[PDB]
Amino acid sequence: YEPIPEEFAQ
Amino acid sequence: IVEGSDAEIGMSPWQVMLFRKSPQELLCGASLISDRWVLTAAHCLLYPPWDKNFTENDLLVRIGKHSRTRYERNIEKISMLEKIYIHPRYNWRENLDRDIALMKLKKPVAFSDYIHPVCLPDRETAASLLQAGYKGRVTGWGNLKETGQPSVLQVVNLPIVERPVCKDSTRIRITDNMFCAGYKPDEGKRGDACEGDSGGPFVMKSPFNNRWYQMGIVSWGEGCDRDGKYGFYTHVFRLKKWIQKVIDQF
Amino acid sequence: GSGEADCGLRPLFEKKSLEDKTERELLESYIDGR
Ligand SMILES: Cn1c(CNC(=O)c2cccn2C(=O)[C@@H](CC2CCCCC2)NCC(=O)O)ccc1C(=N)N
Repeated sequence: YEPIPEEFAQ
Repeated sequence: IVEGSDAEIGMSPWQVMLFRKSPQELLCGASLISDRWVLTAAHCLLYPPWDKNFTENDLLVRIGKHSRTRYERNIEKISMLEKIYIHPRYNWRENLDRDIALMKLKKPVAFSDYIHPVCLPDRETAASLLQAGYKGRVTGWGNLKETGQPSVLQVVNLPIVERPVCKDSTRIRITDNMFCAGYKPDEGKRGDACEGDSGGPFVMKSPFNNRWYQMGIVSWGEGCDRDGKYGFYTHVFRLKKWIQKVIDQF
Repeated sequence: GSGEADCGLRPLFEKKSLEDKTERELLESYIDGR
């Protein structure tokens, strides 16, 4: 899988 | 999905992907029923036998996708869970009875050409469509064979099967809160859901008003697309009252 | 109704009166055939 933006890791 | 095919763009605007934060991986399928709620299978969140027991902060919800692994920038929408609700009488111990769960999204999701909710059935619709022989549609990014997987969302159209035939095909104690689908050995056509498709939607289009209704939830099977075996789905309507209850209260 | 007013109508299909590649297999089965 292609990494997802960290702004959605909370 | 086994023996299915590549879904077309916007074909299943309600299809949701349950995504695990760490490691980042496909967890399950799910469906959008409004802007704040997505419906899925309980075993996706809780399943002691396999030490499965996720919580709100462990997951991410991805809506509007087509591709399985790419971050479809500007198209897909990633959302956080605020609350998970597992049916109180979900039986993971014996036969996965009442395999259903509701997830409350932290922030409402804005609809688009690739993001749109599916209708939940009413007593009449369910009564007219949920009949043996009537075909339904299943979608998911799960495995393509029992034991490489899809690059793009997959879909199959399967017929609902007579309750008696479902029972005589397994030793698992079937209940009223579940139905089965798939072709019979001589019917020539085949296909089934499979690992990775769990929590996904089983839908039908109403010939009366042309809307799509989710009648079932991808739940369990024995192997994938085996002759003589069928996929089992959670009977959405039978649990519709638990669903409504949850939403107005919370 | 028992599903908010706009549910079940896809933007790229029902709303533009376009059908998908296999939806007809479904309807063909909602009465007498299989
Ligand atoms: C829906 N499906 C799945 C996903 N379900 C699941 O993964 C489900 C959750 C936990 C076990 N499960 C299973 O389906 C198990 C059967 C399960 C029934 C209830 C008691 C415990 C066993 N089958 C696995 C196998 O035979 O290989 C795999 C294959 C299908 C299908 N035939 N369409």
